[PDB]
Amino acid sequence: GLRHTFVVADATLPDCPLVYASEGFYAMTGYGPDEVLGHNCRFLQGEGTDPKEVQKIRDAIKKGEACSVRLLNYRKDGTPFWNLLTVTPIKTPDGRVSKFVGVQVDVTS
Ligand SMILES: *[C@@]12=NC3=[C]C([C])=C([C])[C]=C3N([C][C]([O])[C]([O])[C]([O])[C]OP([O])([O])=O)C1=NC(=O)[N]C2=O
Repeated sequence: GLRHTFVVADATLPDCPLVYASEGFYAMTGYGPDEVLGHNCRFLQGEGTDPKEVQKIRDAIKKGEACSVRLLNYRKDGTPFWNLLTVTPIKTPDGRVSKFVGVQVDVTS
């Protein structure tokens, strides 16, 4: 299939830090687990990232609904790539959101 990555965000903490990321996420972004785990994914953003699309993610996270946006992210070396982000809320049996899982595809073509 297509080349994608995978991360898990812990919604029980107020800012949804990352608790697990697939090896492709580390290889794609240039960042390692010692600089990714425990942080919000927004470190990938930079100057050309649209504050409108970023707002669609923030609202969906606060509302506990899924979202799919096209962002401009930056590797550790500062080079830009285009990220097709899709975040999905994972809820407990009582309806509360516990984790946020996101698939990231580099659609720079
Ligand atoms: C990021 N991937 C990513 C993966 C998951 C599972 C979640 C929940 C979020 C992301 N983001 C967005 C980021 O964490 C944050 O939610 C946004 O910056 C919007 O919130 P604020 O209020 O801080 O602006 C991802 N953002 C990226 O740029 N790249 C991803 O791969």
